[PDB]
Amino acid sequence: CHLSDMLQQLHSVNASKPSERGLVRQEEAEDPACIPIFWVSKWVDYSDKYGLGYQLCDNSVGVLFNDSTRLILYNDGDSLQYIERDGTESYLTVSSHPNSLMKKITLLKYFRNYMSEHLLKAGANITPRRLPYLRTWFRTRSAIILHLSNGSVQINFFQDHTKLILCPLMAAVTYIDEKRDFRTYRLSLLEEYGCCKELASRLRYARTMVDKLLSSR
Amino acid sequence: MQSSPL
Repeated sequence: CHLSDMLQQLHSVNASKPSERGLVRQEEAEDPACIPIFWVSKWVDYSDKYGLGYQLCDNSVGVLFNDSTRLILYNDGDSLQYIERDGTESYLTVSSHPNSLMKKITLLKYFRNYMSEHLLKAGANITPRRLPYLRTWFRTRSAIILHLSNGSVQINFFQDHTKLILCPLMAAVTYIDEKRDFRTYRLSLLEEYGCCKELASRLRYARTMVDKLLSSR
Repeated sequence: MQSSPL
């Protein structure tokens, strides 16, 4: 998961109370070497009938079907990775029109086309630094929480469109504000230099959400 | 629900 590590990193950053300082030097916590490679740019929750479909920033698409299987289309528009209930992975292609999986491939195309003609690409202004899939997700009233197979946890806030991309490997957070401006901070440096109340409260909620992910296991 | 629209 890498989730336990993220919890500890978030516990530590929140413990330092970064917004409760005389002087706050948020800019000094910025680290461009820690910019994420992957994040979810688009998603669609039709899980009550079809499943959850998503797009990653590299333009690859994925669908979590209700039978707990997953299908991903790579950004070459043809290569597929199909993950079964038991975690068995297999390679197929759209162009081969595979007997077994046409119905699921067609559903993915529906998702793909919907996201393409309806939805904004999140973090389109970010240049990034094995392809991950969506391992776990849930929605609250305030946000959607997206746990990727590379350890990343993404949190999209509904009301103001602000977003957090948390990486436990870099021990880093990327924050996208309401004006689509993005920064990448090393968490240990946020402990040292501090941050605004806006980022601080979102990191507090993030910890609750990681606690939730870990407790739902 | 879906992500933010065009």
